[PDB]
Amino acid sequence: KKYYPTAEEVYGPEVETIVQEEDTQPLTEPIIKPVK
Amino acid sequence: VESHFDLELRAAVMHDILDMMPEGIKQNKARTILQHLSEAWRCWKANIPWKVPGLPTPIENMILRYVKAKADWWTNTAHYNRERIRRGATVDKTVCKKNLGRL
Amino acid sequence: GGVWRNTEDEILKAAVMKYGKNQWSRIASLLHRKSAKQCKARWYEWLDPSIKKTEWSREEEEKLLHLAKLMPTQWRTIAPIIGRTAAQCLEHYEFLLDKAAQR
Amino acid sequence: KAPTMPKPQWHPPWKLYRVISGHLGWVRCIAVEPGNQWFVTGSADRTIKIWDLASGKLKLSLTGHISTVRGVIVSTRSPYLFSCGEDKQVKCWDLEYNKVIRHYHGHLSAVYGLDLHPTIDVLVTCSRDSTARIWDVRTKASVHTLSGHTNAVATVRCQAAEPQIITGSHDTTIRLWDLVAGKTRVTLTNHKKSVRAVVLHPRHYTFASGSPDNIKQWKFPDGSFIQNLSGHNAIINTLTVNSDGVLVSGADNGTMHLWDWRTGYNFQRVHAAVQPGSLDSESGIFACAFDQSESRLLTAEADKTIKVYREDDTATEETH
Amino acid sequence: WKIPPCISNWKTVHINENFAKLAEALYI
Amino acid sequence: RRWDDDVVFKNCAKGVDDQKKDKRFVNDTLRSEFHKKFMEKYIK
Amino acid sequence: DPDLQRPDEEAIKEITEKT
Repeated sequence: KKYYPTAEEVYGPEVETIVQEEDTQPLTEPIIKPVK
Repeated sequence: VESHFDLELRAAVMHDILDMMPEGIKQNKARTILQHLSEAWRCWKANIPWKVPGLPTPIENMILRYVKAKADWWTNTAHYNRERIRRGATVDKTVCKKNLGRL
Repeated sequence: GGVWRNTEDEILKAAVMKYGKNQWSRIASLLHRKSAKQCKARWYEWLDPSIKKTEWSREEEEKLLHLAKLMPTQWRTIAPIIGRTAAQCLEHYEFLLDKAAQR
Repeated sequence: KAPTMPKPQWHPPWKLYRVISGHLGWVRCIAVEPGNQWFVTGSADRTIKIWDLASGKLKLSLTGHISTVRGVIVSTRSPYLFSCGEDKQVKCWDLEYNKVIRHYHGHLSAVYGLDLHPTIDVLVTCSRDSTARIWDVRTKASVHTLSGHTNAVATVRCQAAEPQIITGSHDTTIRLWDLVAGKTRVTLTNHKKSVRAVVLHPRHYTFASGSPDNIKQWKFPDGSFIQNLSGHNAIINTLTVNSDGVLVSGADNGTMHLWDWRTGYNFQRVHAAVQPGSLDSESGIFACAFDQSESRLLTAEADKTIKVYREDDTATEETH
Repeated sequence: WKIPPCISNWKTVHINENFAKLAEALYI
Repeated sequence: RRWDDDVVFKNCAKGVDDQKKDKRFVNDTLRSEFHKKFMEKYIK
Repeated sequence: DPDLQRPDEEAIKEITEKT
């Protein structure tokens, strides 16, 4: 177990806390213009 | 090496303690506040409930801020050095001793 | 060894007050009878200023009696929790409570 | 009965709508791209990462710095981004290959910030040793060294014809030099506290500055003290203003005080909450920049979290 | 706003009922 | 069935006993997943 | 608008060409 409060009850229920660890465009997407 | 981290962290605390702290006409010496900060760094280094206590009001938050950052620095550089100790760095003279102590 | 004479105890208290607390090698170089670990153990056992060497009451006896059954071993874990924190007065109080209730 | 009390700007109050905390370390610089697609931000982990403006997810990350990155700027005339920090190196990370394309050097110490000109293809970089540096893009050569301060240069602002070169110094004095001659042109008549916040205006001239104590305003033609700010005695780090007339100053104590450009009245003056892993008093707004649409605000705190603030559709929010 | 001296460097409830309930159950 | 008859524990059905995963970071660098993985993988 | 707005486009373009 752990003794720490959740982020949903500390940042407010009206907002949405976003947390991103990894796995987002591995040096391919924002390098060049996308294939339209 | 690591010296730029040290020089940067001391000078940024110097810049902040120049700008804030006194708030009017105080600036209690200089080396003294840096010494309390250094003792706090050792206190968080102490892995303990040894902690820098009985201080000023807002200097406490500044001390805690730079303390947690230097702790993050030590943890980050040490975890990376141990990972380099796996088979990446293949080499150490004193780096072996420093990583063993920090871990 | 470790007879812990009174003239050695006063010198150890003066060395703890003058030199410091986290420097055991500096305090062992002015006694010529014990090592640094024995001096630190004496300073943490009998020469500590926060040690309550007297005033054994019924509340502490009821606290130690309601703790020796939950944990039969590990008397050092219940040393700071009971409030004695001497690591030998707890065993002596347990022996006194076991001998007085036996008759 | 007060002066200019009944002539305030009825601006709506700002409110947070999403929480994003993915970096490992206190964020120091945060910017937005000119195409309103993604937002580039750096932290103390020496790894600049980009995040989408709408979704908020992390698109891609890139490391390469040796120390903390205290500066990030995106170019509009070229398809590349620029970064600088405490590693004594100004890296121009291009977007066509996501690699170091310039790796310019020449600073004697750590670098505080970097920014590019509005029309010229040059970039002014503020260092920490004794001066700032003007580096020419695609040449990696020192054009002119502007040494007019007696301490480190905390902030630096540029323009096409607004104030050309404008560098704020931490030696309790401001100085605006000329880019052609290189020497200092005119120095300020303000800022006993160390001034570390300079920003451009989003309308006409007579822009303002930001400092820890007694923040005042300036003028583009040769400087003129127009007005002073409110009672913000906290140590301010970044000040951002939009074209709608709203001005917001971020302090290091977590309290963000919003003001107006026409009057200068405190609108919200709200305090930011801390994260779950943060301490009780550790959040400090060190970077703040508005979006390209000037509708959603984005502030970077010292509690390792990037918060996105949006507008609030209210009407009973009149200023006294 | 004064800096005090700094000489420190060398130069919850602490009880749970579940442990007692486990010890009494082990004794029984 | 009639193969597992010597097990003391009947059915655990709980890997972490809070969820399948925590899926949340923290503010303290010591009390985090990366420091726990570095202390459980590199040290033994 | 004379002392509050920014400069004209022609003077800014001439200053940009000189710079």
